[PDB]
Amino acid sequence: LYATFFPMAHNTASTLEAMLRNDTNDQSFNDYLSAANMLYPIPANATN
Amino acid sequence: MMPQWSYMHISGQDASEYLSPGLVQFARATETYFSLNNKFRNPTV
Amino acid sequence: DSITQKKFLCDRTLWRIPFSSNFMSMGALTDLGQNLLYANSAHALDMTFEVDPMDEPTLLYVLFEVFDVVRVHQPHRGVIETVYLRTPFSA
Amino acid sequence: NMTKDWFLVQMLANYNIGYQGFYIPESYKDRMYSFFRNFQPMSRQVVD
Repeated sequence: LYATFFPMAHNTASTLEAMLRNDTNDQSFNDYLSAANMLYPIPANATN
Repeated sequence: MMPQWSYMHISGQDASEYLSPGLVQFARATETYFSLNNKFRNPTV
Repeated sequence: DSITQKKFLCDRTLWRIPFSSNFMSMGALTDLGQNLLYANSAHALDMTFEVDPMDEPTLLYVLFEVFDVVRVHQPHRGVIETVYLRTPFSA
Repeated sequence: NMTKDWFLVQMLANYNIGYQGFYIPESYKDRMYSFFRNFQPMSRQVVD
């Protein structure tokens, strides 16, 4: 597993950390496709 | 459904409004060399 | 003497039917998605698809578009708490 | 055969890309004499 870290100044990283540990500053994301996926069978030669 | 919507940022304010003023300040300041934009969602209603 | 045949092809895309009063994109959270009619009470849904027949088993792939979100909380060193929410169609 | 170090340095030096993921740079910034536009990795097999 590889991971690259921005060589951020330690006093700066510390400040950012403190701010980000606040629930108010919680990060949040959404899945791009954003959907419930469903598959329904269509027997051969079926039309409806 | 307002409660869950706001908390999950599906509705309500945008990051520049709900993030602490300090973070927003820091964000703008370092935007050029270290971005935080994609980490906070901004609802569109 | 000839006969004309017309058809179309539309690969690599998905047919879309937005739940918007005018079918337009005016925001992620659609206007109909905010209608009290779909908030204060539940409803059943029926869909019927008519398709060209194919001499082999196939599948109807329906994407129900919703919000699939997560809020992450890191209160202390080595701690990660997540709140997941998917609506409609909640887990 | 290019190293992780070197790839990182060239992506940063040319596009500031590297500390927050690797991805194809905007074409307006990936000009004719830029690194990515000209980077061509290759492989082949020969009898042992």
